[PDB]
Amino acid sequence: SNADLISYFSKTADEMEEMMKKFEKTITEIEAHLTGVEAHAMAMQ
Amino acid sequence: DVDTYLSNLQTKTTLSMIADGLERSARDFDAFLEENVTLEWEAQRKRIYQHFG
Repeated sequence: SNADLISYFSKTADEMEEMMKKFEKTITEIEAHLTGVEAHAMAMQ
Repeated sequence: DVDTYLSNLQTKTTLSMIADGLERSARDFDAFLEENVTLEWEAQRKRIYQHFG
């Protein structure tokens, strides 16, 4: 069964590999959003 | 109170928000002048109404 768990670990890896991309996406969004927050406050002031 | 303050907070310099007071004043002055000139037209018409009798 030692040859079986390899797929499992590589699977967890493959899964997380995109979760990181999600993190990047959300980060980029957060940047893009707060950049707007600045403007909103910049108008509000 | 602090919870709502942090929830409705924006990431930006504070000295820029207070500055908006200048813009707001520049936008209020217009309406204030319009009220001056309307209460003035009113006053004038009133004095004419007291001149004719």
